Amino acid sequence: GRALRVLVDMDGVLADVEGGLLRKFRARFPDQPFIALEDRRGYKACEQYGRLRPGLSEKARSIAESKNFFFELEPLPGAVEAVKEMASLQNTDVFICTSPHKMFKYCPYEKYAWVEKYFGPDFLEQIVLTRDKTVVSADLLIDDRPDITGAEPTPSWEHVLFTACHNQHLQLQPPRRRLHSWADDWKAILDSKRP
Amino acid sequence: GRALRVLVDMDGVLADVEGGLLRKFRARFPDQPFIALEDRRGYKACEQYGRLRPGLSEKARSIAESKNFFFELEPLPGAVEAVKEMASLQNTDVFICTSPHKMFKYCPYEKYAWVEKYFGPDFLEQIVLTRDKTVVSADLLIDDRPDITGAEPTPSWEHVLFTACHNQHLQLQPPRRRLHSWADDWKAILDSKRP
Repeated sequence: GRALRVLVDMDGVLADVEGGLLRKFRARFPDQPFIALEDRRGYKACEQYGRLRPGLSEKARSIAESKNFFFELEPLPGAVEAVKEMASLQNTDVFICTSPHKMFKYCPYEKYAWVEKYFGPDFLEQIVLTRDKTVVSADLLIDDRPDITGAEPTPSWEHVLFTACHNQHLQLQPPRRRLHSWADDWKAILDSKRP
Repeated sequence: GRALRVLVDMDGVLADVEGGLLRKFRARFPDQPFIALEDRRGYKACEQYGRLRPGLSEKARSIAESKNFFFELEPLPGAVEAVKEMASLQNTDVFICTSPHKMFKYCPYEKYAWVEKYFGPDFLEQIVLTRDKTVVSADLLIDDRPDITGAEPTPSWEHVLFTACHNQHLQLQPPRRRLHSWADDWKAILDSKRP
């Protein structure tokens, strides 16, 4: 039968982008103010730094643009184990669908290398790099961004919001769904989209 | 109204991969035999080099894996001008949909940089990097590979074959279509998929 196709974005779902940004920002700019994760709001971290103090958006971006930022990101709790199990389920195809952002120098390569490091070479085959997820056909999309953007007004996938510091204060209105973490019942969400 | 969505793969359609491989192979390995473009058959160039002489698949691959291989590729005749015009047509969205191959170090980055060089920064937004084009939804796909591969058995796009040295000897059976070059009537092909 037809496989359930699930898209999972790496950022803030598999790899701890927010923790990495905060940790490296503080080490490189120890005499500047920063944004504790609990105070993060909205997916655009650099823009919030810019509101904190003029110039900090640029410094935060320079952190994310630095060599090894993406590669040295820590996996989120239970992320690698859940996605490995998910991909091993019958009638389930998992693709990692994630953005190069506007940082083409190191980000694409390190994202490939990160996935290979934690998931193996085989899994590299399942990666789709795109700014626009709406042109990718699938049954489900799990990512940390509450807003959909891209060329297709109504995507084929149901969008499921993975909890992150910047989105956790949003109280989603049904039937919009939230996955609180990888300890949460993700199998139930997948099963709901099966025949 | 709904925009016509056209996927165009860079390799052998916008950027002259075959000419670049041959030119750099010959300069780096001047005392080895090579495959003239007229003798190329099948999209897998390294495999054909391997059949020519044991070890040459590895050398050909080392050419494509080298820094600046992708970035220094020459645009194919009329390619940049056609795609710029195509993207400027009303009710037409163009995405560049292309593979990282298994060469993650320089290939993704240089493909982004190549597109920016010839098409501008804006156009980077329209790039989709994937091994599997069948999970990308669209009306048309133009690439140089005669065979479809990927998870979706029947893709949403019509596949149009762009002529390249390795595929030109294939006589396509209707209704399969071929675009002979960018001087050919590509507008007619697009128009045929419009309402």
